[PDB]
Amino acid sequence: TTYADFIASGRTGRRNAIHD
Amino acid sequence: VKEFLAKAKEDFLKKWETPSQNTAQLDQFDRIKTLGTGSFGRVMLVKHKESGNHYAMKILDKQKVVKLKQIEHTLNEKRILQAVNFPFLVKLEFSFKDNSNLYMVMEYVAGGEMFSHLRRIGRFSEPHARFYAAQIVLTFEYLHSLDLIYRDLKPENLLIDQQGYIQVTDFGFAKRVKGRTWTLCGTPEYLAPEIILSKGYNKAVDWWALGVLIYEMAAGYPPFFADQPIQIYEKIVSGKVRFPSHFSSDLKDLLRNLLQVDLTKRFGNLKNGVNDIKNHKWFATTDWIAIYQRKVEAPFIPKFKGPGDTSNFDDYEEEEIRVSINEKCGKEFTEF
Ligand SMILES: O=S(=O)(c1cccc2c(O)nccc12)N1CCCNCC1
Repeated sequence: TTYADFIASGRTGRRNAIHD
Repeated sequence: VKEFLAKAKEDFLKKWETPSQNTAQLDQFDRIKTLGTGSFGRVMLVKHKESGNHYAMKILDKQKVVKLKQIEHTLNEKRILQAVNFPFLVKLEFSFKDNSNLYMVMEYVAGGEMFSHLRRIGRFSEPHARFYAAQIVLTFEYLHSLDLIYRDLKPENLLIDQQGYIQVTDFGFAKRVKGRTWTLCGTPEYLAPEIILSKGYNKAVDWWALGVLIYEMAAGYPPFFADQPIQIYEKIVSGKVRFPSHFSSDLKDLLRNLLQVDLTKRFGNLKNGVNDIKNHKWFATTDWIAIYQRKVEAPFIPKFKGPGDTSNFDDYEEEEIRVSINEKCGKEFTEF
C-alpha cells in the first residue's frame, strides 16, 4: 500500500530544508 | 478584507521600516530545555526570570550562519518576524545577540508540532484538515498582501496552541519581494516545479505548498515521496499525482488546482486571487470570519500538565551555550 511504502521510506522523520 | 489588509499593511511597514533590536539579554532568562533543533542552532524552552513567563528561544551561531551563506535569509527572518502580526503567526517577544550568537525569543507553543501529532495519528479526517488549511489560507492572504513569501510550509513548521489553533513558526526563508525571486530553498517534498526548474518564481509557490500540506494531512503522506530528494523532484515536475481512494471529490478537485504545474491555471495565482480558494466547494462549510476570530471549535486540543510542560515535544541532547570572549561576524549582523 502507499501508506506502507511511506512508512518504510527514510523520510518519515522531520525533514530538513535545503539551503544550497 | 481589503479594508483590513490595508491597515495591517500600514502597521507592518512602520515596523518594517524601523525594526526593533536588542530588547533583552541572555541573562534575563533561564535555559530549561531544547524544544527542537535546526541547522544554525537549537530552539530552547526558556523562562523570563522577571515576568516568570515561558518562551521558545531560537539560537543561531553567527559563524555557522556565515558558513552556510544564510546571512541575508537570517536578517530577513528577524526583520519580517518583528514586524508582522497575525493570529496564526508565532510572536517574537524579544531579539538580541552576543559575541557568537543571534537570539529570537518567540512565544512558547506547548501544543507541539503538527508533524508529531499527524505522524502519530496517521492522518487527519478531512474536516480536521480543512480546519488547519483554512488557517493557512488566511495566513497566506495576510503575508502575500504584505509582499511576503513564506517559502517553507510543512507540518514541522506548524505548532498547535492551547486552543487547538495553528501557529506558523520559522521564517528562515520568508522574504519581502515585489516581483520574482530565484533562490533554491524550502523542503524537498514541498517544492514547486518552478523552484526545482530554476525558472524564477513568486507567491505562487506558497499555494502549491498548501496543496502538498492539505494532501499530507488528508492522506497521511506527501503526494510525492521517495528515498532520495532527486527522486522526489522527478515526481514533482512530472505533473502526475495520485489520490487516496478515500479523498472526497471536492478535495481531489481543490488539490488538482493547487498542485497545478501550469502557473497559468493554479489557484491563488489567478485574477480571483485567493478567492478561487476561499470560494471552493471543499471550503463550503468554512466560515472564514469565524476562523480568523477563533470562534470555531478546534477538532483537537492538546492538553498540558501545566506551564513549562514539554511532553508534546521530542527529547534532544543538551548542548551548552558558549559565547566567545571575542565578537564574531560583527559587521555581517549589524542590523540584527
Ligand atoms: O524554531 S521552531 O519553529 C520551534 C520548535 C519547537 C517549539 C517552538 C515554540 O514553542 N515556539 C516557536 C518556535 C518553535 N523549529 C525547530 C527548528 C527546525 N524548524 C522546524 C521548527
